[PDB]
Amino acid sequence: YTNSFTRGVYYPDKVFRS
Amino acid sequence: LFNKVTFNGLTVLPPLLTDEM
Amino acid sequence: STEKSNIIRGWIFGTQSLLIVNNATNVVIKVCCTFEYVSQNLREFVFKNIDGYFKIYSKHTPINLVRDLPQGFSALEPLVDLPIGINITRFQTLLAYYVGYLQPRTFLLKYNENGTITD
Amino acid sequence: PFGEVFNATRFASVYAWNRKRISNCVADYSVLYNSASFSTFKCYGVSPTKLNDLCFTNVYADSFVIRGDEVRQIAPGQTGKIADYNYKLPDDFTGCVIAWNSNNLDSLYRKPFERGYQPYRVVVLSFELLHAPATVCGPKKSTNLVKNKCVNFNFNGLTGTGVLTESNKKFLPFQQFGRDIADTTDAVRDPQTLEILDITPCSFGGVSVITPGTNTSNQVAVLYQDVNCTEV
Amino acid sequence: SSNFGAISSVLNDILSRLDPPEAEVQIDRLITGRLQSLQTYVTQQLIRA
Ligand SMILES: *[C@@H]1O[C@H](CO)[C@@H](O)[C@H](O)[C@H]1NC(C)=O
Ligand SMILES: *[C@@H]1O[C@H](CO)[C@@H](O)[C@H](O)[C@H]1NC(C)=O
Ligand SMILES: *[C@@H]1O[C@H](CO)[C@@H](O)[C@H](O)[C@H]1NC(C)=O
Ligand SMILES: *[C@@H]1O[C@H](CO)[C@@H](O)[C@H](O)[C@H]1NC(C)=O
Repeated sequence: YTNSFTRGVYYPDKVFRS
Repeated sequence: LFNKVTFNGLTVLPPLLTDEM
Repeated sequence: STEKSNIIRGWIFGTQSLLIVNNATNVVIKVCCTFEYVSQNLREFVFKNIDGYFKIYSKHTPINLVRDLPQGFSALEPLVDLPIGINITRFQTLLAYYVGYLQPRTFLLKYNENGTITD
Repeated sequence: PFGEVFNATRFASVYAWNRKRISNCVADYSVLYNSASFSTFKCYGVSPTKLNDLCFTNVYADSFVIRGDEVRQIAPGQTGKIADYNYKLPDDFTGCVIAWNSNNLDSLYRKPFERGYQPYRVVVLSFELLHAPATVCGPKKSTNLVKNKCVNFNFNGLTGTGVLTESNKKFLPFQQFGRDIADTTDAVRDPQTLEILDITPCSFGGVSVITPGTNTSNQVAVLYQDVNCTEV
Repeated sequence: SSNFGAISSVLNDILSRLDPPEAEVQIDRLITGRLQSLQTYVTQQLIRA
């Protein structure tokens, strides 16, 4: 078993926020 | 002292007495 | 999958079967035919089906150590969305690979000036 | 090719309703609305006139044959045996249900979107309102882009009035719209040139009148708040 | 950005979709909610001031 840690975030939606 | 302190229809109106005054 | 050789080139999806094959050059995707999809270190892939749309997210990151997932933050850019509308309860991989199930969560996302999700 | 769906020689069963997806084509809903053949043209979340100008990401057509009485059951948030199992409409599906008399030609039945006695063919249209490049667009004519001036802009079915300026935003390719804290869209990508344009609201300011007492004089001075003299 | 019960929180959308008779209903919901939001804001400022 390998810990997920912080890996795996993806952009939720097309709209751009800065 | 001054260093330490930090659209739609909303608008901010300038104070009558400027900081210099 | 943390492989430089990238032997893995297949992804089988089934309860209609969704076959995604990297093959050569453009990736070719078969949902057979109810529909046909036009041809399009560590590799990170997120697979989810929402409303009959299959959104894939892919990021490639060089790894100092193959054994352990790199400590740090990675943002996965969406690659392709397919309106296949096929129910998938099982999946298989065609030639280490780590599989993690996705659970709904509330996330606070930090966006930089560039707009990347820094954290 | 709406004609194919509407004039389809063979119609699907009510319970076994079929869904055909219409995409990548300009769609004119006026023709359908004009045709009197359709006994009912009720639109639940949209108005027929607006249909011509609105641009939808995807259009889904459901074809089934039901008795005249059964037509009412289809309606969203209505309890009918046909609606109970055969075909279910989710509330606020933002689509138009179109039914036409088909008894002459006709003369098997048994979760939302999950699959007197004369039978009438019924086709249900569902409109996708998600924010994505919209494959289906109504008949419209594009006009040349204008920048650095207040302009009323309709982009891919999005209407707003604001100044348009070139945007230095590093828009990601998948991204189509940039939004501020408010729902209003700060930045838009051109449907024809794929350029990122910033939107700035047209200058608005309070008008104040400086008046000496009316008795003393009637002359007045006018102040425009936070408005440059050049603008006005 | 709150719907307050309306189909959408973007006024232009409602105007660009529903016909005048129906739109009124949706708009009224938004007006009521937005109006209430201002009063709350104003009241707090008075007390705070
Ligand atoms: C954005 O990316 C550029 C490189 O294109 C980099 O120089 C800059 O520091 C980045 N800014 C942020 C806020 O990430
Ligand atoms: C079906 O055929 C009729 C023939 O009179 C035609 O008028 C109509 O346009 C066709 N249906 C559609 C949706 O175009
Ligand atoms: C049509 O759109 C493409 C980009 O999608 C653009 O390159 C082309 O110039 C457009 N044609 C016209 C006539 O505007
Ligand atoms: C108004 O615009 C002029 C440029 O023509 C500029 O010099 C001036 O500072 C502006 N006034 C402001 C920003 O109050």
